[PDB]
Amino acid sequence: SDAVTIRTRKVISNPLLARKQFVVDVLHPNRANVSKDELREKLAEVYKAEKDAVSVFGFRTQFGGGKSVGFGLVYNSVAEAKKFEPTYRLVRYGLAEKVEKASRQQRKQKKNRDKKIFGTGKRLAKKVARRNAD
Amino acid sequence: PRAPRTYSKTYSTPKRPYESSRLDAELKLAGEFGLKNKKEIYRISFQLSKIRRAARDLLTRDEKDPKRLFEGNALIRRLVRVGVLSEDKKKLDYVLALKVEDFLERRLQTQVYKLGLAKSVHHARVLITQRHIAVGKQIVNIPSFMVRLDSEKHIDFAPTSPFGGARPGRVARRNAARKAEASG
Amino acid sequence: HGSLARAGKVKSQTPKVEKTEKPKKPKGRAYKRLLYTRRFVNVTLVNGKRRMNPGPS
Amino acid sequence: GKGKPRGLNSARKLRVHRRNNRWAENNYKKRLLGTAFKSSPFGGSSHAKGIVLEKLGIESKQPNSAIRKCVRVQLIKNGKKVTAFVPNDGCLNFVDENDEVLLAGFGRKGKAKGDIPGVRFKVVKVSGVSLLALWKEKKEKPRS
RNA sequence: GGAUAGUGGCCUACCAUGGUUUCAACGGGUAACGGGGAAUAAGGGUUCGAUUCCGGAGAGGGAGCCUGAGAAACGGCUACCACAUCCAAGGAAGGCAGCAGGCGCGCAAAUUACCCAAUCCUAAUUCAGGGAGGUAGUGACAAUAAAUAACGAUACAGGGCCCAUUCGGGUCUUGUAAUUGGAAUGAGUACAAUGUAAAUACCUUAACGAGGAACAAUUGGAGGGCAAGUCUGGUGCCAGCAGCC
Repeated sequence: SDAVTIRTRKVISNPLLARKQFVVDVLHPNRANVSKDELREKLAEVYKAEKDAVSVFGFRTQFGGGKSVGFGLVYNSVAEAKKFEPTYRLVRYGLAEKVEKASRQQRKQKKNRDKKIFGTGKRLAKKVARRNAD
Repeated sequence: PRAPRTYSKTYSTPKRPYESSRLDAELKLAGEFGLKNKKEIYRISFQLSKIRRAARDLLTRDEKDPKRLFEGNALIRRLVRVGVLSEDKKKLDYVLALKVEDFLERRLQTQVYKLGLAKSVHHARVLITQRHIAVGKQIVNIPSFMVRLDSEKHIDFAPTSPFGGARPGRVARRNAARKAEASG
Repeated sequence: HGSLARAGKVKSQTPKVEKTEKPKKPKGRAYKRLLYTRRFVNVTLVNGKRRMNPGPS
Repeated sequence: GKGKPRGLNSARKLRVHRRNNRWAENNYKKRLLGTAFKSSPFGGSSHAKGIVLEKLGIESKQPNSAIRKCVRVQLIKNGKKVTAFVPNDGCLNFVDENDEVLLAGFGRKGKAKGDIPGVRFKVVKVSGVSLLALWKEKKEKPRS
C-alpha cells in the first residue's frame, strides 16, 4: 500500500492457454515481504479484470531485502483459470478444497492387499465366517 | 542420476611452509589490507597465477593469430573493466606483471578506506561484515567484492541501514528512549 | 637394578599446576592485526636479530 | 651411442627394456606383486583393529633399559600377531587385559621409527576411545 | 546339408596336418568391467578411473524355457548346494548387488520419513502409477565467502614530523587498562514470509537479543630442516620425546 509499486516484465500473451505470463517485481522498503494474496488483490483492483484469474508465485527476496521478484499469471476467465491451474496452487490460494487421502505408504499397502485378494471378496468373507462357525 | 555440479578450488598453499621473507610479506600485506586469513592472499595469488598463465599461453601463439587477438582482447577488457590497466596504453607490461598488491588495493574493503568512508581499514571491514554497505540498490557484506569503477557514481549506504537513515538502530533506540525517560 | 616399576613415572609425579586466568586473546582479523602491530610497527628489540621472545639477560 | 637403442623402429626394445628395469624399484615391485595384499600385516590398509594379548620379554634399542610392556596384538581380519608401541607417557592405564586397540603405522611405510627395534605400529584408540583423549583426560575409557 | 532372422565349423558326411607363434602365440596372474575422465606441462607426465554420461555383464552360481516385437527376464517360471518363511508335523514355496532398515565383515560409509510439487516414463492414456526423481533427516567426503569484534582523561611499548623561550604544546594520529561510556551487528526463541498443500535451513520483523568469571578457537606447540624459551619447577640415559639427525 505505502509505495509498494508493483511492476511487471516480459508480459507475453498466449491464446493457447488463453492467459498472460510475466515476471513481477515488487519494491517494498520497510516490509517483511508482500504476500501473494495481497499481490492478487492489488492486481485485481488495478486491472478491474477478475479476482481469481491472477496467479503469483516464486517471489525470492533480494539479499538485504527491500525487493522481491516472482512469476505472475493472469487468465482470460475463471473457468479457464480453474481448468489450467495446478491443484496445489488452487488449494493454496483457497480456490479449491483440499482432498482427503491417506499417506502413500497406507495407499500402497492397501493396493498390495487388494491385489492379494482376487475379485470382489464377499465369497471369501462368507466362507471364512462359515469356517469359523463350523 | 543428476548431472554433477562442478566445484573448483580458489587458492593455493605455498610450496615451502616456513619462508621467513614470505611470511613477513604476507603478514604485512594482510595487516595493511585488513585480511582475516592467509587464505585471502592465497586466493588472490591463485587468480593472479591463473591470469599470468593465460597471458603466457596467449603470447605462445604467433603474432596476428585470431585466437591470440581475441583472447588477449577479452583478458585486457576484463582487466580494464576491473580498472587496473591504463585506459590509453596497450603495452601489456602491466598484463604480464599484475601484482597481489594491485589486486588487494583494487578490492572492495580497501576501496572504502581509499575513498574515505570509514577512515580505518578494520572499521571498514567491520562495516561491510555488519552489512552497512550498498554498491547500488543491493547490499553486499563481502569485503572481497572487487568493484569495477562503475558504481563509483552510485556508492552510498543502504536505506535499510542505520547511519544510512530512517531507523535508529538496535542499541540507538534503547539508549535514546532510556535517556528520554531519565530526563523526563 | 630392580627396575620392574615406574610405568608412567613423570606424568604421575609431576605437580598439578592450573592454567592462570588471563584475558582472552583476539581471534581472526583482530589477532592478525595484533601480530602485525607487535611485529612491524613496534621497535621493542631490533638490535641484533629482531628476536620474538626477549628473555631476561 | 650412449647404450640405449636409438633407431626409429626400436620402440619395442625400449619398452621391453623399461619393463624389465622397472622391477629394480622397491615400490613398483611391491605394487605389481601385491605384497600388501599377500604378506603385509595390515593387508594394505591404513589402520587395523586388534586384541592385545600378553607381555613378552623384549628390550628397547639404544639408549635405555626398559622391560615393562609393548603390546602384542592379534588382528581380527588376518589373525596375525604384531607388536605395537603405546605412543604416550603413562602406558599402564590402558593395557589392562584383552582390550581392543586400533593400530596405525609408524609413518615409515613399514619400518621401525626410532629406538624401538622391531615395532612398526602404534596405538591410537583403546576400546573405541582415543589414546590421547585418555592421555589428556578429556575422555574416559568405559569403566562400566 | 540342418539351424538361425540372417552370413559363418554354429553342427553333420568326405578330403589336409592345415591355422597361430620370439613382431611373444599358448599358459598363468590381475587386491582387471572398458571408455568419456581428477590431480601436471607450450614437451618429463605417474598413478587412479567401483562410482552421476556411453557401451558390457549379472540379479546366489550353473543350466532350460513359455509368453512376447523385444527376455535365456530371475520384483517370470522349471531343477541342487550353505541358508530357510511352519504347523495342529500332510504342506505351499526360493533368494533386497531397487529404496529404507538389520545382522556378519570390517579402518571404513545415513532415516525401516514425506511428495508426484520442480524433471522424464508407459498402452486403452489431459485425471493412474513411479523407493525413477525431488524433498525432509545424519553427515567436518570434498568445494565458496566468511562471527569471534570498531573509538575516549591517564600513562606505557614510543613508525614518518614542527615552533631556535634546551622532553612544553603537540598539528596528521600505530597498539595495550584490572579506574569507565549518547556507536554498529551475528547465532537462536517466532506468530508474519517463500521453489513446501498443513514446516523448522538462507537474508526480512513487535519483542527477547553483547561487555570481555559475556554467547568464551581449536589443532600442531618453538634444537636443525623450519625464526623465537639457556626466563621457572619435577625426574635424572628413568619417564618419555623425536618422520631424520
